[PDB]
Amino acid sequence: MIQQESRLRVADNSGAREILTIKVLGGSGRKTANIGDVIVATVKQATPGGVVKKGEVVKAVIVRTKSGARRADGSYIKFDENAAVIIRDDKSPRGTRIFGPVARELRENNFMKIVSLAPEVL
Amino acid sequence: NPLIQELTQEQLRTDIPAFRPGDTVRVHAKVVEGTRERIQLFEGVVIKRRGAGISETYTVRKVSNGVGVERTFPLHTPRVAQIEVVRYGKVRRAKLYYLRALHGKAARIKEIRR
Amino acid sequence: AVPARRTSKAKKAKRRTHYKLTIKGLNACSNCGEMKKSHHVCPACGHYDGKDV
Amino acid sequence: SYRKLGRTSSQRKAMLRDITTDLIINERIVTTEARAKEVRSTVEKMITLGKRGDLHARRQAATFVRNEVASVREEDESIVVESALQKLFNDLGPRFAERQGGYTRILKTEPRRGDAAPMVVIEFV
Amino acid sequence: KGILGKKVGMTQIFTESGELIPVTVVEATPNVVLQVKTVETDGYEAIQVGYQDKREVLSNKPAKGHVAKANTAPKRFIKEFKNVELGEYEVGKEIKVDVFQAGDVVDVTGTTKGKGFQGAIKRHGQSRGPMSHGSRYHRRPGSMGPVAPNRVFKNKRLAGRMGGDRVTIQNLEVVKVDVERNVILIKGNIPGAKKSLITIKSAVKA
RNA sequence: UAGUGAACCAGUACCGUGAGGGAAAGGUGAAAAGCACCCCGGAAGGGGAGUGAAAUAGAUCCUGAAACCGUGUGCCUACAA
RNA sequence: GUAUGAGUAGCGAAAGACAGGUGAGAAUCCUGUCCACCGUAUGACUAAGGUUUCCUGGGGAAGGCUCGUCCGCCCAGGGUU
RNA sequence: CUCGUUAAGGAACUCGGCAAAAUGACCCCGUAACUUCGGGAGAAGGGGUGCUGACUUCGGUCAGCCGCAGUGAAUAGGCCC
RNA sequence: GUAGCGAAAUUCCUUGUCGGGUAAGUUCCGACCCGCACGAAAGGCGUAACGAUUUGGGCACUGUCUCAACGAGAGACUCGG
RNA sequence: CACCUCGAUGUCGGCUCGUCGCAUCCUGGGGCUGUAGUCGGUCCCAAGGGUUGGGCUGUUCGCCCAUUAAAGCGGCACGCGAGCUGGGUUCAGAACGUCGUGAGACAGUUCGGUCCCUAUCCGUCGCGGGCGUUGGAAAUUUGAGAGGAGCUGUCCUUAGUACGAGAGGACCGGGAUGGACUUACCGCUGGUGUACCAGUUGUUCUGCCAAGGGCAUUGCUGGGUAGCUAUGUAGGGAAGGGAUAAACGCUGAAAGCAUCUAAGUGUGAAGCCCACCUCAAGAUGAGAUUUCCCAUUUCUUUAAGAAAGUAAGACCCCUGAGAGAUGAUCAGGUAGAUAGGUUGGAAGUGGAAGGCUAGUGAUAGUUGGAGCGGACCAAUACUAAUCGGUCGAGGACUUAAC
Ligand SMILES: [K+]
Ligand SMILES: [K+]
Ligand SMILES: [K+]
Ligand SMILES: [K+]
Ligand SMILES: [K+]
Ligand SMILES: [K+]
Ligand SMILES: [K+]
Ligand SMILES: [K+]
Ligand SMILES: [K+]
Ligand SMILES: [K+]
Ligand SMILES: [K+]
Ligand SMILES: [K+]
Ligand SMILES: [K+]
Ligand SMILES: [K+]
Ligand SMILES: [K+]
Ligand SMILES: [K+]
Ligand SMILES: [K+]
Ligand SMILES: [K+]
Ligand SMILES: [K+]
Ligand SMILES: [K+]
Ligand SMILES: [K+]
Ligand SMILES: [K+]
Ligand SMILES: [K+]
Ligand SMILES: [K+]
Ligand SMILES: [K+]
Ligand SMILES: [K+]
Ligand SMILES: [K+]
Ligand SMILES: [K+]
Ligand SMILES: [K+]
Ligand SMILES: [Mg+2]
Ligand SMILES: [Mg+2]
Ligand SMILES: [Mg+2]
Ligand SMILES: [Mg+2]
Ligand SMILES: [Mg+2]
Ligand SMILES: [Mg+2]
Ligand SMILES: [Mg+2]
Ligand SMILES: [Mg+2]
Ligand SMILES: [Mg+2]
Ligand SMILES: [Mg+2]
Ligand SMILES: [Mg+2]
Ligand SMILES: [Mg+2]
Ligand SMILES: [Mg+2]
Ligand SMILES: [Mg+2]
Ligand SMILES: [Mg+2]
Ligand SMILES: [Mg+2]
Ligand SMILES: [Mg+2]
Ligand SMILES: [Mg+2]
Ligand SMILES: [Mg+2]
Ligand SMILES: [Mg+2]
Ligand SMILES: [Mg+2]
Ligand SMILES: [Mg+2]
Ligand SMILES: [Mg+2]
Ligand SMILES: [Mg+2]
Ligand SMILES: [Mg+2]
Ligand SMILES: [Mg+2]
Ligand SMILES: [Mg+2]
Ligand SMILES: [Mg+2]
Ligand SMILES: [Mg+2]
Ligand SMILES: [Mg+2]
Ligand SMILES: [Mg+2]
Ligand SMILES: [Mg+2]
Ligand SMILES: [Mg+2]
Ligand SMILES: [Mg+2]
Ligand SMILES: [Mg+2]
Ligand SMILES: [Mg+2]
Ligand SMILES: [Mg+2]
Ligand SMILES: [Mg+2]
Ligand SMILES: [Mg+2]
Ligand SMILES: [Mg+2]
Ligand SMILES: [Mg+2]
Ligand SMILES: [Zn+2]
Repeated sequence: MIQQESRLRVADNSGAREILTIKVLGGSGRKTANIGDVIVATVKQATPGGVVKKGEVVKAVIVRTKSGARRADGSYIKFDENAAVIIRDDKSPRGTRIFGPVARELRENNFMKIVSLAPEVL
Repeated sequence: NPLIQELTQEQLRTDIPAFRPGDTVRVHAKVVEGTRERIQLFEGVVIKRRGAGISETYTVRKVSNGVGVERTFPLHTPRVAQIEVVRYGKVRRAKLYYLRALHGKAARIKEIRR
Repeated sequence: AVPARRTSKAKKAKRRTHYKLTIKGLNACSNCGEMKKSHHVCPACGHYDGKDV
Repeated sequence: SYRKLGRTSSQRKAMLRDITTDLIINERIVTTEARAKEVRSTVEKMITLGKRGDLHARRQAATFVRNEVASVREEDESIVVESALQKLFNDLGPRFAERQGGYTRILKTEPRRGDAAPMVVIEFV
Repeated sequence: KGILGKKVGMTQIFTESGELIPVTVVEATPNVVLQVKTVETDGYEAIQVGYQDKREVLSNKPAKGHVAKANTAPKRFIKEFKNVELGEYEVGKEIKVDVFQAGDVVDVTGTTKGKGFQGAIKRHGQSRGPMSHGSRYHRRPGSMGPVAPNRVFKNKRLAGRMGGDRVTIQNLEVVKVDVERNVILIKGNIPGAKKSLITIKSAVKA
C-alpha cells in the first residue's frame, strides 16, 4: 500500500536511490498503490554519477512492497521493503540493470523488459 | 464445524510431510507464464504455521538478492507439487517473526537432525 | 440548556405514568403455604423444592 | 464468556481466589448472584484438580487456592492443622470421586438491605 | 426456484484449475410446501414453505393444525416464495438443495448480525473529528443542519441500534451442492450469524 | 413582615482579621386537668381508654387561607395540530 | 412558603472477601483469617493553630453526601501532677 | 474522559509536528563550524551491559551457556542546520 | 542623515525583483536598494555562550493524518439508598 | 435607508454534517457550424450521480505542483461555535515605523493572550408500554405510502476500416478490467484480543530447595482463540419496459402550394414512473389467507348489561445469546442439551512438573508434540431452569342475496 509521501527504494541503476510518491495514478480519488502500479515521484536521493538526478519528477513502477500481493491460487507474496523502478512513458526502464527480486504480477501488467532484466521473478 | 470438517475432508491432502516452523523447506510451486506450466522451487525457512483443516497455511521466508521474500501457501493447495523438508531447525516458538529483523549470521538456525 | 417553561401538573403526571414499581413472582410456598418468590428459598420455613436448607 | 464483577483483572482474580478458598473451607457461603455464578466454575475446577490428585494438579491448584487454615483438630494429644489445599486433596476430591461435575448448588435468597443486591447461598452438594 | 436453510458457517474450497475461493456452508433440511396461495383465494400467486422441524412442545395447536394439511412435523421457519411456478408445487411436496446446480447464480437473503447501540461513526461510516490540535470533537455526528428551518431535516443520520436488517446479496455463485448432507456451498460470504435463517432464490438480475 | 434592630436570654446567634454589619423567633387550655391503663412498634408515631365544653384545643398545640401534594369519583378523553 | 427541572445531576482520587458475634434491624459495627495500599510516608515525634474533639458507660432525635447497632456527633461521669 | 496495542504509509494533519511517539542509566571510543579560548559538548555518531566456569595485575581477559530482547521491570537528554 | 544597516519586530505599493531550499514556498535564508516612513547611547552594526523566547529546514519517531479498529478502567445504562 | 434585535441575534477561516437552485464542470440527448476525421466552437434539454491530493499563506481568494471525466457557480444568519477549533480580526503586556509637546493613537506591522451551560419543549436517530383495528388467539402476507441506489476511467475488437493527400483517424456494435462509493462477512491476509501459552528483571510471601503466588502500565517482552474488525474477502449500481424534455418526424388542411399539428400518428436522454434493495395496514381507509378454542356459571335485563371460572393462547418467574443501555428479539425450562461443570476434541502456545542421563556449571537431551488450554466443537441431566402463579372468548344492528 503505497500512497502520497511514501518513500521507496530504487531497484535499478538509473541513478536515483530513494523516491517520494507524488501521485497514485489510475483514478481521481485513488489512495493506495500496490505492486504493478505506476506512480509519479520525485528523486530525493541520487547516486552522484547517475543519469537521473535529485529533484526530478519521474514515473516509476512498484516492483515490491511490504504489503505484497495475493495470487489467484490463494498464496501470498510479501517483501521486506518497498522498491520501484523508474520507467519511461512506454514502460521501458530508464536504467539498464534491476536489483533484487521482482513480483510476477508485472508480467500481466506488461512490464516485460523489467521482468526479463530482473535477477529473479517471484 | 463437524459438517465443515466432513465437507473438506475430501480435499484435505495426504502427502504433506511432518514439518514445523524453523524447518527449511523446498516448495515445488507450480507456475504458469501462459500456456506453458513450470515448477519454480521456493526454498526457505518456515516462519509461520496457522489455521486448521483446509484453511491451514504456512509461510516460507528466504533472502534472495539481499531482499527478504515471504511466500504464504495453503497447506492443502494443489498448486504445490511437493513440500520437501530440507532441514530441521531448533526454534523456541511457533512464530519466527523476529527473523524478519535479522540478517545473515544472526538469522542462522542450528540443525537438530530429527 | 434549561427548561424554557415550567412543567405543568398534567404533563408531570403523564411523564410519571411509567414511574411505578411492580411485584412479580409471588406464589404459595409448598412447605408452609406462606407466599414466596419463585425460584427462591422461602424466607419463612427456609425450605426450597420440598427440602429444608 | 466471564463476568468482570466490577473489578479490574487482578482485583477480580484475587476476589475469586478469596471466595473460592472461603467456599472450600466453609462448604456453604452467602454471596451475590454474579459472584456465585463465577465461583461455581472456579471451585468446580479446583475440585477437578483435587479429584485428579497428582502432584501436577496439586501445584496447579496451589497456584490458585489461598494458603489459609481449613481446619484444626486435636489428635494424638497434639494439634493438627489442615490447610485449604490439603482439605481439597483429602476430603473434597475423594468425596466427589463419583460425581461427574456439578459439585455446587446455588439457592436464591432475599436481596441485601444496603444494596438490594440479589443474594444466594452457594454450597457443595 | 428457492429454498430456506441455516447458515452453518464459512470455509474455503479449491476448484478445478486450483483456484481457492471462500465459501459459506448453508444447510437446508428438505423444506415442505405447507400452503399454496392463488389469485382466486388470496389474490396473488406464491407458495408457503416451512423448514427446520420443530419440537411439538415448542409448537402450538394452531401451528400443528396449519401444518396438518402438509402432514409434517412443526416447522421452525415459514416463508413465502413468489416468482415460482405454482403448477410445479403442491402441499406436502418436499424441496431439497438438489433444486440448485453448481454454478447457479442466486440471491441470498439474511438478517444482518446485530451490533446493539452504535455511534454514527460506525453506524454510517461518517468521518471522525481531529483527535488533537485542541479538538474536542472525536466521534460526534456532525452538524444537525442549517439555522433557517428551525428544525432538523429527516434522515439526519445519528447513533442508534445497528444491524438486524434484512439484507440481500445478489449474484452469488453456488459452488457446490451435497444432497446427501443437505448442504450448499455458496461462493463469498452471506449476511446473518451462524445458525440463522438464510433464503436462497434464483438470481432475479440474471 | 407592624411597633425600637430587639414584645421571646438582642446588639444575642451569625458574618468579618478589624473597624463594622446584624437576624429569625409571641398565642394549648378557664384550669395541665399536659392523655393513668391497654394494643402495634426497638423507638418514633399511632389506635383505644381517659381529662376537658371542645383533643381536627395534644404541646409544630387559638383561627388555619393560597401556592403545593394526595386520596375517592359525577362527566369527558387514545385520528388529534 | 411551595413548586419546575426530577426522583434527574451529584454522592468528592484507591481492594476488598468470607465466617462468627452483636443486634428490632448489618455491605457499612466488633472479632477472626486471607488479600490489598503507604512506607523521605499514608510511619514516629513536635511548633503554631484548634480548644475537650482525650478516656469510660450509654443513644441513634439532628449531623455523617448511603446505612449504621458506629463516630471527631448527643447524653453522664472522668482525664492534663 | 484516563490508558494499552495497531496492518501499510510515516506529518500527507495542522495556523503550527499541538498532542502523542521516540531518546533517556552506567562503562568505552569519538566528537564539527564558531568562539569572548572558558566553551560549543552529554555536540554529533557509535560499541558494551545477562548467567556459568577458568584466570586475573581485581579492571579485566579467555572459554562456555540461554533468550526475540541481558540498565530484561521502574525511574533517567531526542538531535542537528 | 555621516559610518553602518536596509522589503527589516520598520516596505503601503508587495506574494517588490533575482538566487537557495521544495514536485510545488504570500513563510524562511542569501542578494539588490525608489529606506511610503533605518540610522548612531528613546544608541548603529556584529557577536561566543545562554532562552519552557519567535521563526524556517532536516534526521528519528510516531494515528497527528489516509482511515479508522480493538481492548482495560470511570461515568453514562438497570436496580436499592 | 436605519425597519427587529444593544435588561447581548457571536463575528473571518477551517472541521463534521449536509441540504437546496440551475445561470451545467463531467457524464446523457440534440440543433447550427467558418462540422472531412479526431478534436472542437456555440446554442437547446437535462440537477440522477459525481465533481481531488498537496506547497504557500489565519486565510477566503489566488498562484503553483501532480492528477481527474470533471476538478461548476450559488442560497441556506456570507448554513452549521448550547456540534468542534481559535490561526485572523477585537481587551489588558511589550516593541518597530509614523503622528502628537503629552497623555496616547494608526483597516500600519510584530511576539503573547480564560471559547461556560447536567436538554424542559419542538425537531432528529433508535427502542418500549397502552389501546384501537368490533369473539379470543398463532403464523404467513398484499402494498396506500416512504427511503436507499443512481457515478465513471482505461484497454481489446469492429478497424488502421469510414474520413483524409497525408498526418492522423472514428459514429454505431460487442467484450475485458479498474477508480471512487457502497451492502455484508471473518474462510484468507492482518489488527485487536487485561480469567490463553511461554521467556524474563527487581523485590516480597508460601518455613528452605524446587515449584509457584502478590506488585511493578496487563511489570516488561514473543505469540494468540472467540468476538469486534479493514487495509482483508464477496457482491452492487445489469439488462429492460411506459410516458416524456430539447430535437426529429409521418400523414395533413387551415392557406389548391408549402407546412411536424389543428385533428391523427411515431422516434427520442445518466432526466420522470416502473424495473433493483429495504421499511411499510396506527394506510383509524386500521386490509388479506391458513390454522386453533366454542357458545360456560351467577345476578341484573332486555342491558353491545356486570363479574367469574375457563378454552385456544399469552405472560409472570427461572437458564441464556446468535440478542441486548433497560424494555424488546430469539434459544430453553426435566415432554430438557438453555447455561455451568465433567468427559473427549479443536484453535493457541511450544516441550509442564518429578525423575533419568551428560556436563564443574550455566545448561542440553530424554521421559514427551509434553504440559496448559476464555469465549470454539461434540457428547454427558452431575449442578441450576423446581414448585407454582397471573391474564386470556361465548362474539351489536340494518339491508341485499341465500
Ligand atoms: K381548637
Ligand atoms: K380530582
Ligand atoms: K427547588
Ligand atoms: K421536582
Ligand atoms: K455506641
Ligand atoms: K500555514
Ligand atoms: K550543537
Ligand atoms: K546479547
Ligand atoms: K538524562
Ligand atoms: K530593502
Ligand atoms: K520604516
Ligand atoms: K525557488
Ligand atoms: K536564537
Ligand atoms: K524564554
Ligand atoms: K493510540
Ligand atoms: K494524511
Ligand atoms: K445589539
Ligand atoms: K454540439
Ligand atoms: K445533476
Ligand atoms: K495549507
Ligand atoms: K453548498
Ligand atoms: K465555542
Ligand atoms: K417548544
Ligand atoms: K495479536
Ligand atoms: K517472584
Ligand atoms: K503484596
Ligand atoms: K391491521
Ligand atoms: K520435564
Ligand atoms: K498441543
Ligand atoms: Mg497450529
Ligand atoms: Mg497488575
Ligand atoms: Mg478467606
Ligand atoms: Mg478524513
Ligand atoms: Mg417552521
Ligand atoms: Mg427587626
Ligand atoms: Mg376544627
Ligand atoms: Mg391550629
Ligand atoms: Mg386520519
Ligand atoms: Mg377518538
Ligand atoms: Mg433530564
Ligand atoms: Mg468517597
Ligand atoms: Mg506497595
Ligand atoms: Mg519517593
Ligand atoms: Mg473517642
Ligand atoms: Mg464512646
Ligand atoms: Mg444517614
Ligand atoms: Mg501503525
Ligand atoms: Mg508496522
Ligand atoms: Mg501540510
Ligand atoms: Mg491540508
Ligand atoms: Mg510536544
Ligand atoms: Mg529498564
Ligand atoms: Mg522576501
Ligand atoms: Mg523565490
Ligand atoms: Mg529608531
Ligand atoms: Mg539619540
Ligand atoms: Mg538596544
Ligand atoms: Mg437510583
Ligand atoms: Mg425615519
Ligand atoms: Mg432577553
Ligand atoms: Mg436549463
Ligand atoms: Mg513542510
Ligand atoms: Mg456563517
Ligand atoms: Mg449554533
Ligand atoms: Mg516626536
Ligand atoms: Mg506562550
Ligand atoms: Mg479474519
Ligand atoms: Mg476463525
Ligand atoms: Mg527458588
Ligand atoms: Mg450446544
Ligand atoms: Zn415456606
